[PDB]
Amino acid sequence: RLKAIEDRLEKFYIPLIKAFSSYVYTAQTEDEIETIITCRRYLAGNNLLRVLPMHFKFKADKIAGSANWTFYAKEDFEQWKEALDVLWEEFLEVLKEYYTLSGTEISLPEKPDWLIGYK
Ligand SMILES: [Ca+2]
Repeated sequence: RLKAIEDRLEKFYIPLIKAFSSYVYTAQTEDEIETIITCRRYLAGNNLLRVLPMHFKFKADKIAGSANWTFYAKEDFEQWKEALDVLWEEFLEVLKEYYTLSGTEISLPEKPDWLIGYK
């Protein structure tokens, strides 16, 4: 099943990676992240589920036109930094698995800067 693995990439890994690394942001983004980390946990690997926070909306905001997520508590910033790094490692493995299965050539993307801060 190429489809099963494509759904993990398209419905979980890619949107969550983009939410924390691409400049795209809407009035729906915090709720979309909440949805990914609750409703779409069934698409995550067990390693990531160990560290992925359950809650996000009330822990951070984008302020002043910045692309950065501003965390209010250092501890939440640290939890998210750790989880994003795990998310990225899982993502690259799921990409490798997709290409192993599809038989096509690997173009592994470079890791982005996480758009997160607290200080
Ligand atoms: Ca918020």
